[PDB]
Amino acid sequence: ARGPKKHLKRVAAPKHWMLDKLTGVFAPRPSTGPHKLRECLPLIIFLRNRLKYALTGDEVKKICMQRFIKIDGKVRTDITYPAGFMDVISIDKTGENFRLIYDTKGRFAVHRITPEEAKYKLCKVRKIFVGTKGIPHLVTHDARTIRYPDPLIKVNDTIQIDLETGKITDFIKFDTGNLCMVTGGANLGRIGVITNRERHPGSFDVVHVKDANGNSFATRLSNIFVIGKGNKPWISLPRGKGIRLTIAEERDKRLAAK
Amino acid sequence: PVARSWVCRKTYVTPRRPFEKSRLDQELKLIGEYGLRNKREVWRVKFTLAKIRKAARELLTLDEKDPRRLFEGNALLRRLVRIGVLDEGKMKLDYILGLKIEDFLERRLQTQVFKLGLAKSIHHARVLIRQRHIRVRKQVVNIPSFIVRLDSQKHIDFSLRSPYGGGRPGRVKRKNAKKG
Amino acid sequence: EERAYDKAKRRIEKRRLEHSKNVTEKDKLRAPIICVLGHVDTGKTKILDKLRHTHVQDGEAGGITQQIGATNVPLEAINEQTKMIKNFDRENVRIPGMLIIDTPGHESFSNLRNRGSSLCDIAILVVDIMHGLEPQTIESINLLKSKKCPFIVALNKIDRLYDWKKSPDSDVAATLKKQKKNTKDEFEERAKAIIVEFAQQGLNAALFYENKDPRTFVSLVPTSAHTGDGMGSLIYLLVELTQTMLSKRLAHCEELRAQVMEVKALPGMGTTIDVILINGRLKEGDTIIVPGVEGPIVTQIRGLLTPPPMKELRVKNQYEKHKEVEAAQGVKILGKDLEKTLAGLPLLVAYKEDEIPVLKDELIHELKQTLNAIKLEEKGVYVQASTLGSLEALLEFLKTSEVPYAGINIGPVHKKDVMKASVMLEHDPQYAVILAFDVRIERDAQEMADSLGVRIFSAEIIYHL
Amino acid sequence: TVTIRTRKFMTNRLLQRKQMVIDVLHPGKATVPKTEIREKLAKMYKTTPDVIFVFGFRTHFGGGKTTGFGMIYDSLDYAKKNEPKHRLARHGLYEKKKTSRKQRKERKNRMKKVRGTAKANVG
RNA sequence: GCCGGCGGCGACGACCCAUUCGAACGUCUGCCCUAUCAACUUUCGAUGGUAGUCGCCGUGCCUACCAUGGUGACCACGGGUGACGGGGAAUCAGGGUUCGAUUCCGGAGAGGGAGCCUGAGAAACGGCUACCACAUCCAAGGAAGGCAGCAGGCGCGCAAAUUACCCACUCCCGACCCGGGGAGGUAGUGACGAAAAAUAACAAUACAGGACUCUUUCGAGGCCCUGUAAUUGGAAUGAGUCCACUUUAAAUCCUUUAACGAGGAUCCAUUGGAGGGCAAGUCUGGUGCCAGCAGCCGCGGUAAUUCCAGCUCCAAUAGCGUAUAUUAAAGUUGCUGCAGUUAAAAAGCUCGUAGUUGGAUCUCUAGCGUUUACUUUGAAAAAAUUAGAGUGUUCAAAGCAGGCCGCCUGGAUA
RNA sequence: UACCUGGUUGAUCCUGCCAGUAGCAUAUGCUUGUCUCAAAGAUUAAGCCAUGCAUGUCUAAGUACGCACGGCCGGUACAGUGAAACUGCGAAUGGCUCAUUAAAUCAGUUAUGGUUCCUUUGGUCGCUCGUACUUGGAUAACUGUGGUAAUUCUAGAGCUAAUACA
Ligand SMILES: Nc1nc2c(ncn2[C@@H]2O[C@H](COP(=O)(O)OP(=O)(O)NP(=O)(O)O)[C@@H](O)[C@H]2O)c(=O)[nH]1
Repeated sequence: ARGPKKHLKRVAAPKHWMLDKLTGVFAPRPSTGPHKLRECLPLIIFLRNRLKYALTGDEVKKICMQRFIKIDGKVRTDITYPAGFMDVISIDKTGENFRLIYDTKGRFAVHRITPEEAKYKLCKVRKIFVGTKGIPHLVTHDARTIRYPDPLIKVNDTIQIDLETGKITDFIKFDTGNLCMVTGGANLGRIGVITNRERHPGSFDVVHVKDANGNSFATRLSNIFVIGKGNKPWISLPRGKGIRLTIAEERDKRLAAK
Repeated sequence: PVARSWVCRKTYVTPRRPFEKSRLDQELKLIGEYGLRNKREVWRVKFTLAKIRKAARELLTLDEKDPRRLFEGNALLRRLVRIGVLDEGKMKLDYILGLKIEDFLERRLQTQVFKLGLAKSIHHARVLIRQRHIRVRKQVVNIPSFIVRLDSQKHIDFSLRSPYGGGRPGRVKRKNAKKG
Repeated sequence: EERAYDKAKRRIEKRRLEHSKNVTEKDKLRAPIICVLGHVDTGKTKILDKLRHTHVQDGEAGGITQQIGATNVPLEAINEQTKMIKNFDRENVRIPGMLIIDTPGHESFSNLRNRGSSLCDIAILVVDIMHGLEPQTIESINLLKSKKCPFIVALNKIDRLYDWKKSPDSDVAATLKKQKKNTKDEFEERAKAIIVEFAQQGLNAALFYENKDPRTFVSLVPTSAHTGDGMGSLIYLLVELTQTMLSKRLAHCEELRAQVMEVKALPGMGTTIDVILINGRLKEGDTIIVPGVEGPIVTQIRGLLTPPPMKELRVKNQYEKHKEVEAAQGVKILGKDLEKTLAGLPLLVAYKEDEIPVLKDELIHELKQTLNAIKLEEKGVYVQASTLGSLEALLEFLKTSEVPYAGINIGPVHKKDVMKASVMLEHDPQYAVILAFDVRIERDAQEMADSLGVRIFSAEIIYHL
Repeated sequence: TVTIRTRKFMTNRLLQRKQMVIDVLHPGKATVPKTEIREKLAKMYKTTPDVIFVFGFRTHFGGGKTTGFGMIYDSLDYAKKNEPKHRLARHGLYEKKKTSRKQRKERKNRMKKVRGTAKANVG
């Protein structure tokens, strides 16, 4: 069609939001921002559907327009603003801080953090370039362009940024025997340790990840995010420890709890 | 575009040959025994049984160590133990094929209301249920085709409001009491 | 069922008794239905255009008119033309207001086969000096005498002498008395002739300001066609006559006396009915039982359309939408399946009183001389007309000329109509024709007619047809 | 003989609300009107019945229970601000103007056809 | 505010880089019928080369000068399509056949073509300019057109609803918590179709009724059944009528619940059959190879098991006929899986290119090993749909919810 | 549920089709008590349309000398609500329909190292060596005179704004 699309049909929305069929015809339609439309989360969904604070669409803008909600220590009134992976949502009214981490089954989970941990965030560097009198530059997965990076930071490494400033505190290299998390494909939300990468020139690089419970799986390089140094994570994990336990013991656990 | 679902399903299959003695008899025996309204209700239970049997048959063909067969098999058997057409002893997938229409028609609320001695005939039970006299747990049901769960069996009581149970005279008794 | 039917009849009886015992009296009367008849080219219309002050008269594609319509003049216009000469009763409260209905006059289709839908409270008869009395004028006064209603007679061509001092918008008495004596003597001689020519036809006529005693007397009002002298005197005599005579009959009561007057086929509206809404507060989205050719039709009103005041049902005007409407006006109604309907019959409006039937054999007595005489069983010619009135006119011509007719329709010609003319062609080659009066021929119909052996007679002036 | 229970509560500081799921037990009588639910809930939480708002009551089949949504505001000012107009109009704190969509959209399309201050004059 | 200057918190802007939403050009593989279409394209660009022009860029996109190429029985080119393409639908052993205008994705066009302004984005039509076809007003000078948006009307036909109410929900747009939205929501019409489910149940009387016990039979009972009783009896009740709520933007429907409401419970169950296929009458009137029935075989010509009726019975049942496209039956399109001596069928005969098929045999040093097909594993692959886990919608078709006395959950999986 | 049955003969066994049987869709007939869910001018004509409505928009924050309102305080440029108009943005989304279209559309897979991109979100914005304590002209709105039978037609005259135009 002519020009860009403005709407989004409800059934055409990405599955990990878990919008039901009958509520309406349209969906939230995440607006342009740091994270991709397919792999983000509108605040209207997070507030209304996940935290169960707002009932209707009006209550969400009535919350947001009173400027009670910050994303990465910055006030956002846009109810369809895309907050994606590693983004820290802060409610300073009720003093509640959330980090958006994918759960085992492959969706953003309502994972609370201490206010002391809502100071920094981890970020995967997309590229590294230099320009105009050679001040080198870095670009990350949440589109934060940072000047004068540490020259030890190469492409596909992770960096820890203080949210109040815009400067790198510490960084993790992408090497063998490092804790990573999958952010795309069948294995989305699984945490594990790198074993090796198999470089395919002129094509996608494939990496092999071993889980804590002896489960080994492969994934594309683009869908990898280093979260810890060695085996120890630099952030809190969700309810489960990123362990994909199968339907058999899912049933056994559920029936055991009953 | 409208915010409506069009997910609707047929619950009965008509017979291939419309007029056939031996068959018509067998269906009329089932109606007569369990006071069913019409032959749709017999075909409904045949269709549901057939689908359970087809699920069991297509599970058997997979190998005995397959995770999918194990999980699906256990879930099917659990549900058929839950509804009360099997027991813990006979809880093998092979035995699913050895069920029949009688086993499923026994679990109708109409049948159980008759078998527990609330009603004094198979025809009386269907009326009594439909008239809002019967209730399971604390829920007043008026659905003859309510398939009763094994654990939910031990309490089918008269709905408290009911004249028969609750203790409130109806139109006939009220009218006879006023003209008495 | 029968008990619902019985109580339905009894609640109908209650309602009409309430609508009889309601009966509001003490002034606030109903607008009279002023009828206008003539011969052929006398001046029965265009005098109405002069009353309402409309510039478009000649836009008829012919000197003759072929439909019924009500101009709907409302008090401001009466007061405006009254203040010009100012006779009596400045800002009269007692006047309902005027409603003039135009009738087409002609030798052929016997003056609209009239049957002028009766309801001619004040009938205006153009005499038109120049030519004297006419055969349609004598048969019209015979019709006016048949059902005893009060009617008056107006002259048109008084200025057409060559010597008349044309002083427009002034008193007839004054303008006549301001001429030479020999012309007055000529006018009083031809007046005497007209008075004798009415006297012999069981009337008693005279010149509108002598006695007058209009109980027995009839008023000869001299009017000018082009200039408009007498138009004041006309409307004065009309309101006077209606005030004096029609004091009790014109009560604003609450019965249901809506009458089906004309049927029309308009583009993007379906088949519309023109009704003279006289008594009954009928509502938008309320059921009506319209009397049809092939039995009665239950019709649901989509809405009420009215033309602007001082404008006719002549040319497609900006018809204003009205949700509801009081009982003193002539309005256009449209709904679903108004295809076959009869003209000059009363219209029953029904609320939700579970279907109130059977009022048709009590209407259809000796008025069966209409479209119903259709011989589908036999062969015949196909006929189409703009309005129903024109269709009746064509059928009674065919009846007089002795030709059978198979199918009839209202609106423009289509490929099904030429196919009905084609399915006739097998039987009698001569009879396979379509008589289309003042309707738009379609390209597909015309090319299908030319491809087959089917001729179509298209004509706006009925003489040509 | 009516018993009020509350199911899922929440202290919504973000909208200055206490929002909850109302469970009404009324075995013999009809569905209890909203005003009695309001005052009994107001009595239960020790607040004015003016600052209480309840809706969406669906009486179960058999007629023993009715489930609905309730919310109590910290003060009537926050209630006046945050609560939608339709739920004020039921309490009688808000008035709607008696004009149809047809009328206002008609007058709009007439108002288009004149330029200048005469737009206000066309009425 | 701080000792005449120096400042904190925003909002509009902004050359350029990154990003998000895209968009546009491409790469590889895949489509229905037709040989009564066998060669096509290249004058006027067809295939490629060099140089430019134009374009947001790559490029015969276009111009100039050269080369003579490019595609094709592995079906080009041409013609047809009651052809928009997919996700899917119906049917179904396994294989298949048929449909897919239609709610999600992509494409296209606003009566037919063509040209363009503005803008980041249009060759826009609820923007403009011209022509072609239709057509509105008119003082005859000129003016104004676009429902394949929602209603509605005409036409066409076997074939399809209201000129309704509201931005409250789902979302979109704007300087914007505040405005607007026939997107959309809610009613009305609705036997397209799908799920649940009334039209009675029980008790007491007599059977030249049945079974079980006694007597060899006759004839004996609160052991269990029975109906074509308008016999007898109170008990139960939804359909309707109609308070009050609840529901809702406001209403409606449903659920809830006062009052009324069952003895031909006349508060009445229909649509098709009763020779065979195929479940049900060689019963009685009527007609007399006339009238008609009959999908097929056949029935009717004076005792009609079949016609028109009465009575009775059968079938499915709030539904059941009839017509027509299509699927299984059809192993009557055959790959699985059919035929060709006589039932329809092997060319009169041989050669022969393309096509298909083709005899044994051979036991790793950051680059390899002779390269594939085959087979097993891995990542990638939109939801909805389909299969299928969990969950008492009062059950079910559904829905994605829910459950416990502020809490513990789910929204799997294939 | 991997299914068959009548019909060529005096009878038989075949080949073979016609007929029956069930499902699904469009129409249509007769019938129609309760309740939930629910398709619906596609086929023929992408044929033609009266009428009404479907795209508009303001925050403390671009331009307020409309008394349209009342309010201070009266020597306070501008208290405020705010019609109108200039300016900014949107109107290229949505909705409808299936005429066209046969390596085209489209689907799965890859490429832009060969390109543009409003907006959002980051980066950048005294890095340049050469009246400023704020420069210039107009035009709407408004007032006043008009023309044409006619349209959301507009000419002439008098003032005045900028985040418009310089
Ligand atoms: N001076 C004058 N003009 C006249 C007279 N009668 C008719 N006219 C004029 O003649 C012309 C045509 O007459 P018209 O009014 O159409 O006659 P009609 O009898 O009303 N015709 P219709 O049958 O249509 O009703 C008009 O211009 C009309 O004014 C008359 O007597 N005198």
